Amino acid sequence: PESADLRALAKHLYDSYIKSFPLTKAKARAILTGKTTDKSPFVIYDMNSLMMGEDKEVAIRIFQGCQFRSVEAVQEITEYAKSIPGFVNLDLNDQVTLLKYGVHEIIYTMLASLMNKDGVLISEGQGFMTREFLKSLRKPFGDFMEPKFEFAVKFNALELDDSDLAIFIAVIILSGDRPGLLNVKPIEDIQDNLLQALELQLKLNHPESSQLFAKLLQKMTDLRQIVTEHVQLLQVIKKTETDMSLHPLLQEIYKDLY
Amino acid sequence: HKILHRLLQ
Ligand SMILES: *c1ccc([N+](=O)[O-])cc1C(=O)Nc1cccc(OCc2ccccc2)c1
Repeated sequence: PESADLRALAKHLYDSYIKSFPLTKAKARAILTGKTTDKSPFVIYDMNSLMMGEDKEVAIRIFQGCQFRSVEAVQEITEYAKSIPGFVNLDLNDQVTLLKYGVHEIIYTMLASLMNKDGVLISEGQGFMTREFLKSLRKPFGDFMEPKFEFAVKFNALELDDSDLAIFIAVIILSGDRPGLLNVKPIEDIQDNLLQALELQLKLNHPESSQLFAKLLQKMTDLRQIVTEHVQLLQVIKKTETDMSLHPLLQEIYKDLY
Repeated sequence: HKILHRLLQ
């Protein structure tokens, strides 16, 4: 039936997810649990270990690091979007608006793969920067990353897979309720198909878990505000720091947005 | 939004 076409969509997206994003949740958890024959990542807990870590101002340096990686994330996400059947056939200005609002929602979503209670995998799973260390940074940078950690501890509880995430992400990108879209119909047309693919995915991949799908759509709505909060703290950081240069691509996104 | 357009194409 249609059920087959939805499984077909799921695999397509997973495959383009796995191509587009080099460090999967599976790879990431394997590192974090230690259940791997790779060397455990260089832990970063203070300014000293940061400095020894650089091999493989401080708070500005870290945020500059965070920023250069955000841009690579946007590049990867934009590449993945193009693989979502029919995303490219949309109006190019819509394509831009969907990405503009989506990327930070997805960055949060996928960061959670990379983190746990105590810290976050960095530099393609080779560094492990602690939550204690990021808190300890001075305002405004102290509490920049903490909200991501708080989200991630709840989101990760849902125990989603790379296959689940691939579709979830596609669903977030194709949200027809973004400010300034010009042709909402075809966006919604695809988000319907994706949501169905998502519902089936969860039923098949997690038959033990009922209403993961419902729980998961509830998270997707938290995320929009969490992303708003985040965008506001960028507005704070841009203004109060004369020494801090925002990256262009991040401006493009930040500008006019909430 | 140049870069985004450039990235999209
Ligand atoms: C840090 C500092 C400033 C900004 N900003 O948008 O102004 C963003 C960031 C940032 O945290 N980005 C970030 C940090 C860690 C990882 C990361 O990429 C994760 C990811 C990879 C692939 C797909 C989705 C997310 C981005």
